[PDB]
Amino acid sequence: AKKVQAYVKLQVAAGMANPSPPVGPALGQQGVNIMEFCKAFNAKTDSIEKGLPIPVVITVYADRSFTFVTKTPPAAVLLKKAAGIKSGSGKPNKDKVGKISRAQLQEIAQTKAADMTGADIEAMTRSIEGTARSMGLVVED
Amino acid sequence: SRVAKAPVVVPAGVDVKINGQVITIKGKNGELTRTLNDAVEVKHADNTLTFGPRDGYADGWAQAGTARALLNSMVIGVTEGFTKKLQLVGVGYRAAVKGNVINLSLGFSHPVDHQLPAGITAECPTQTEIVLKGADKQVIGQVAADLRAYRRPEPYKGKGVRYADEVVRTKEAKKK
Amino acid sequence: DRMGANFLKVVNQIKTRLGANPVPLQLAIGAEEHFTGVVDLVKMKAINWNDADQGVTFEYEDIPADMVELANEWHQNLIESAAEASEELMEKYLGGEELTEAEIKGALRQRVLNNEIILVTCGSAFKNKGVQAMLDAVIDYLPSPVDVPAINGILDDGKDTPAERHASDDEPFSALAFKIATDPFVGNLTFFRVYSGVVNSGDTVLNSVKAARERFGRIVQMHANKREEIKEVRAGDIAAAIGLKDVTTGDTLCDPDAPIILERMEFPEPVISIAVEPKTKADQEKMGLALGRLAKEDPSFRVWTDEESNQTIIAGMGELHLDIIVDRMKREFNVEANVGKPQVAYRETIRQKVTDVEGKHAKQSGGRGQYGHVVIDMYPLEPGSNPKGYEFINDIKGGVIPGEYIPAVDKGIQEQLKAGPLAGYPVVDMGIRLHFGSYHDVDSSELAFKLAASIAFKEGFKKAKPVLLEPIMKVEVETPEENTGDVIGDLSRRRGMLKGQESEVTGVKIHAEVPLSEMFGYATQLRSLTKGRASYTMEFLKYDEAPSNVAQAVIE
Amino acid sequence: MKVRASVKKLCRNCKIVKRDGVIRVICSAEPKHKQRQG
RNA sequence: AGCCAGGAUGUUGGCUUAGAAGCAGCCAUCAUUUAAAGAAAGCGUAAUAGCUCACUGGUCGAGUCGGCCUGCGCGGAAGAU
Repeated sequence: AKKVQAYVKLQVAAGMANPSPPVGPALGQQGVNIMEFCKAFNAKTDSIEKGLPIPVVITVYADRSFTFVTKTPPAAVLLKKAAGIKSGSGKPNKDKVGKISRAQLQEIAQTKAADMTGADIEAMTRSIEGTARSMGLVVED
Repeated sequence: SRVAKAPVVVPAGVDVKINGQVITIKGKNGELTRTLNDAVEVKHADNTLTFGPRDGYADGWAQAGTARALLNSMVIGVTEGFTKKLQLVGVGYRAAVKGNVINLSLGFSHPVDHQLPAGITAECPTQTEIVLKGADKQVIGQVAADLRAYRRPEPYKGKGVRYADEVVRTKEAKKK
Repeated sequence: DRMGANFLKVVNQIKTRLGANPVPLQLAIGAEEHFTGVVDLVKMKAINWNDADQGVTFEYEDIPADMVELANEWHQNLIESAAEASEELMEKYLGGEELTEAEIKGALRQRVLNNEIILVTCGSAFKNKGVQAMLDAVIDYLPSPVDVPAINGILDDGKDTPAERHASDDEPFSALAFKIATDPFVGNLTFFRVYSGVVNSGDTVLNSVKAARERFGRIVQMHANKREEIKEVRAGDIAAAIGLKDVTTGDTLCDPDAPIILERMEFPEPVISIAVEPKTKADQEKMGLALGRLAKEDPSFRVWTDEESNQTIIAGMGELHLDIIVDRMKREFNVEANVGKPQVAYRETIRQKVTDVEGKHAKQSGGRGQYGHVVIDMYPLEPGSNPKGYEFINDIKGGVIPGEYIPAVDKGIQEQLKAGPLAGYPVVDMGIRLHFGSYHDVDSSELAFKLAASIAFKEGFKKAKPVLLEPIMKVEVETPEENTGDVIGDLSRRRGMLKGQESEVTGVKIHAEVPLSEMFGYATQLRSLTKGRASYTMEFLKYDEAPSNVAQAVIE
Repeated sequence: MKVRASVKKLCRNCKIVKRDGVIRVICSAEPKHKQRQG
């Protein structure tokens, strides 16, 4: 949409109301009331069981305005939400633990298909196979 | 070259006096003349000025490459002018214009009031901002840089006299 | 009378930073060097001052012609300041009844009992320009002890009945105890102020908050320096309630069968703690008792004395005070101090582990050459739960050293376990295993294996890099602006184990875990980071280490 | 201006121009990276 | 080589998550769009907001660029009636 003024996509798990210090600056860019971004998203945050980093983007406007785009959580954390542990990448090509087939990957891609125009089904399938091999995970169908 | 692909277009309102090597430009508010070197072949051809490097001085592509940039600035300097603003950041430091003289509240035991030459119409909107106006690009810097050299930008506070567009690099104490 | 001294800037800077409502009165005439007039705006009169004299003239004139319009636009904001002070001046700002000098102050004096506006005045103290002007506002804008709510003694514990007592001489006596200085003449002194009532000379003045009996001696007034004996203390004087046996911060000075106060609010915490050490051993006899008359003066001066090392560990809120109380000891208390470091638990641990160190013993002490070439193996510092700091795992090869000579080798190791090859830092809590104990008959005794074990233990430390088991304090720091990023980076120079950055309405409170061994000049360093703008807490939580690597070369 | 026999182009934005014949190297923000001999 | 010029945007890139959130460092080192973009070079820095390299995506509208070999030149080069 917009241009060289501001465009950063950063939001982490929305159970924490206070802007986490490293996220702070993406809210510390164009003069927000930080209570506004706390009161914008919580009307829909009560339709979730919190625990995963959900992303939003920030985008700005002239006087004191701003805007933001809501999407669904990415499949990268959805790989390690089902797998139990949040960080598995210790050795990529030397660990063979943990299987999920393609059927789980497409049903977490329909929620991408019902939300976004990129991150398409069949193209991300090798990169949701590619985030498996870097973590040291296996896949069979 | 790039300079050979750069001719300058004199407009109406600035008259040239081509006595060969000595050109005295009769302009809007002054007389911006430069007595160039003999490594140039000058001709106000139709309206757009064309130049040339003389033989023997084949390094005159440099010596007239100065000149192509030179006279372009002269015809636009005698008419429009240069705004050369300076930013006075000093504890108790003021600036005020009277006639052609500038005060210098410069933290000394005695005042410094230096008279400024022709080609200068100076102004001061406040104690920290000071206009300089002029016709030559050299004289609009030379009288400006002398003030700045009396109190250089101090890189521990940001103290000093500094230009409008100049951005200092102030450091931190880090010991005590 | 200085450059950059804009009067109208600073009073209109309070409305931006302090957020208050100042409406100033005495304005400025002069370009700060030829400055001659201070513009009082109620009476609209400028005041002439001394040519250079220390105080001749007070010559009042009109408003000068060089400021005839700035007096116009600023007087109309003065006479605003009573229409919104009292509701009754609202209809004569607009109706146009005259706003005289005497009428407006009757509203504004009642605007000092709620304190929404402060009254500002420009001038010079040192150039004698304004000091004679500044006194007339004090009797008309600063409140009197009989115009204020007076002494309000509540009760004790029965019921909350706050009772406004009288400001005149017709009440039971009442005072308070503060600024309780000392002297080598009578001992304790006070700078106390009586609010109402009259006392005679000689009284059984108690301190009714701490249940003690005192008698009222010879009271003395000062010119802030010189002894002038004030016999009869009237209601409102400030004097020296002398001869109090025990007295604390802010308790009552009151006759019995009278109202009684019990109030001590905001007891401070002196934060920076430095440990004073004597010069001679005759000094500690007089520096052990230094706490007596010194800490009795003020609660911004504490001594956190240890339980073991018996050194005197002081505590101040500023080192700038911990300057002065050493200089208070210097020429009058006649003390030579050696100010050093506080008692941090310095329990030498071990980074490296020595393989085998043999104590070389060979001496014909008892007739035949009493030998004793015993060898010990440096075992890792015993961790977890180990109440005994001495964990000698005597591993005699086949029970070769007899029970009689077991104390021998034990003593040697124990002696160097309590000692330290750096600055006598106990290598305690360090489990030590005996490798092999050489045993003899006529060459076996106590020294035989004691002396050997002593050297053996020390030898090992030289090739074992003993570090420093250290206590870790929970250190919080409160800093308002975005200048804490330089702090927490400089805190990262000192192993401040970070917890999180949190905010308040005005402050950004940082949470960290800092080694107590890394305290040193923490106070003076943040005071050059925070510029002194910091107000925070100090607690304790974990226990970690601090780099030493001294065995390499520093340790002989 | 520090002097040494070696002018090595050290800072990432280091200008080199031959003023008077002796080389002195021009950085932008680092005064420490400016040598003059060689 | 400069002025406009997006720095297309999956991601938090883990670990150990206290921040080691492309910018501390070890193993991977795929890329949803490939007419412009790497799981990355420094500065801003606890982290990032700010500013770029990346392709110059659109303008100028011609030459230009980094090294190898030699002819010579400069610096290196300061001494004592």
